[PDB]
Amino acid sequence: LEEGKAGSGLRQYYLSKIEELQLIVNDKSQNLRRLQAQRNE
Amino acid sequence: PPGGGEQEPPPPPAPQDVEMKEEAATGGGSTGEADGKTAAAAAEHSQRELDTVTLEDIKEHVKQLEKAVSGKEPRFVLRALRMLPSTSRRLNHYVLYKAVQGFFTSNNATRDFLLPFLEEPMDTEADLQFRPRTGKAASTPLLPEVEAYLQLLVVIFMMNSKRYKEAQKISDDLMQKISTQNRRALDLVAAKCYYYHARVYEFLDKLDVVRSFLHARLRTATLRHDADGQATLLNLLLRNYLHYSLYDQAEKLVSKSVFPEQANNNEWARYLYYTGRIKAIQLEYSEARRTMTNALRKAPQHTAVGFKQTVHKLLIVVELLLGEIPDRLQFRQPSLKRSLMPYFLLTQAVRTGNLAKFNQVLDQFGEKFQADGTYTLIIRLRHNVIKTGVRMISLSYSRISLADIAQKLQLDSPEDAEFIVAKAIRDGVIEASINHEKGYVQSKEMIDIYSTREPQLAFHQRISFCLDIHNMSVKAMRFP
Amino acid sequence: VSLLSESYNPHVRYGAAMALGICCAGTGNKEAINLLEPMTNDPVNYVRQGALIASALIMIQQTEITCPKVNQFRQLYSKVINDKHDDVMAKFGAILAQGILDAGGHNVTISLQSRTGHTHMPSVVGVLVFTQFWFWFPLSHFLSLAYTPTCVIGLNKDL
Amino acid sequence: MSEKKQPVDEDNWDDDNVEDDFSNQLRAELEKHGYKMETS
Repeated sequence: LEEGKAGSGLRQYYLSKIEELQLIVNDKSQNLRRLQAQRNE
Repeated sequence: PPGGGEQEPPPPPAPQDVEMKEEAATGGGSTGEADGKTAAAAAEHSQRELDTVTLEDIKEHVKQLEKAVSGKEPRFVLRALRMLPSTSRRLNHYVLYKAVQGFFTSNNATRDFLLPFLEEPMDTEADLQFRPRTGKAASTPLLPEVEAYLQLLVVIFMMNSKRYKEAQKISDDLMQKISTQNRRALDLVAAKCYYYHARVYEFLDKLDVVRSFLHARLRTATLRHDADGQATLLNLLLRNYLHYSLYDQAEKLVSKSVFPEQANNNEWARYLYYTGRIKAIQLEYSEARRTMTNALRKAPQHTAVGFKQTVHKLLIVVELLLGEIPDRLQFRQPSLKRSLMPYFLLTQAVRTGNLAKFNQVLDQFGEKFQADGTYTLIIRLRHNVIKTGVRMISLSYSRISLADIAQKLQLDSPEDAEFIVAKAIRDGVIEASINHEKGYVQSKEMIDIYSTREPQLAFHQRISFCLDIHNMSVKAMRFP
Repeated sequence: VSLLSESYNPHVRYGAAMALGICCAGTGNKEAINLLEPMTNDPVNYVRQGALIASALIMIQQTEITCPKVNQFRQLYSKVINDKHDDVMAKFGAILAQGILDAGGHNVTISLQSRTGHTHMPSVVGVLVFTQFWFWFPLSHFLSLAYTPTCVIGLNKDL
Repeated sequence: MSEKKQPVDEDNWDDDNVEDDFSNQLRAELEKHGYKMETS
């Protein structure tokens, strides 16, 4: 399609790059939620 | 004949045990790791893959020859076959060949027989899911095969292996592209393979066009998908570009980025070595001394072997040009000592204030410096030897005569006695005030400013580094 | 809200059970039920009550074959109300929850989202006033507007 | 590791710096220290 099947590769790359960035931010949120579990303990 | 005849059977089954289950458990484990998790990557069997490649690269590689286990090259590249439920029967066929080799003699087919063999993953039609498993099953015989170095007619099969790998690379670029995860396991392989590209090309011809291909790959990683790949591609670039003039110096500034995150561990530090020599060509040592020192402290634990010693060979060069150098035998290694003996006499005569002592070492030991290409320092180091001598004589004498100082440093004439000091004052080497009548040179010792400025500048590095230790400890502490 | 349900004060734990109660009532989500299991075990009195009503909204029109905790909860509702040692406060919402599951003779449920895409205001208004039933006891009757009929009507035309 | 680049190719040290200074300068020295006496 060239619009398209390969232009949606960049388009959906935004999904994978947002999920990779968000996997870093979610690792930073997980390791920080251990804080709240501990401080609530 | 009876003794050797009975010693032939035992060896071949030792690999046929381990090497059979090695990439079956590692490749077959990464097969289920590639279907899901796939986080990150990880794919911890990729790190295990580094360990396995390095495992065969000591013992037993692939072959040889040996007329026994040379049939493993067609074995693992056959029978995908084809879809996963059909692969069970093929996994059993791999074991049927064990009874074939146990009953009759083992068949050896290599060299010209490898052309249809490498095309059998394309003949099976197909794997069809994992390009990296086919790239690993095709490369794993090919990668230690370079250790043959026969150079006749099987190097064009290495070119055919780069062509078959480029077919697998077209399949690497076209397929997936959305949460690829095959690329991140393949970037380790595109790394190693491209280093084997340059390895094979060093024995025949440097690669001008393969750098066009390499730079296509390089720039095409950003921004679409780059994980660990481009950090290696930049080092591929730098590796032969440092050996081949020119301009490659300022090429790094337009490439960076950085490129973060630094990977893989020590693999980034060696990059700092390459650019350390580069940035040394600009004569800036303060930027060069840190990049050199970081290379050594960032690289554990060896062995092997001599490149970790060579990076230290060039480590102390920039410090020798600085004028402040520690004694280098604290890093002395029994395998390294024997290699830098001439070099060690060099630094020995460099720290001294005798100029003739320094000019003798270049004459006798220059033949070794030709091979290292290290003559770039030998022209600019003289400035540092004269500056060292004048520094000594400055602090060690209250009042010195300019005519009488020339005999000790073999300065040879009265006129340059004024010149060394002129630029010494211009660069802030000595605070002494000089009177030209006869003339004479007097010097004075000033202090008390001293610990005002110098320790606070160090503290700025000390404390920032200590809080960085605190941040790096908190980061790894919060994971549980 | 999983982490807010673990808060040190039972007031935020109560609001946190209520969030999962009212939002997930139109769904059969099991994760919400899983987070509402330990809530009735808290030694605080009223937070257990909150878990009763919330768990009553997740099980509307859903029988045991939907989630395995239906009977598990239904024995708990009667158990807490027939024990004299328990607080009268906690056993109020027990029989009240039995009323939620049985509302309309099991024939009706609450729906804040019609299939058309628009929210039903008598439902929402009724339940939101029903949030605090202590402060005014007649405010518990506004929940009757939240009950919506679920039926298949095959009326062809006219009468 | 052995991956990547490397397959391609008190203590006594602090005082051993000064000893290196003694190696290339004034020998040790006994004989010269005893020879300088009768010169003048």
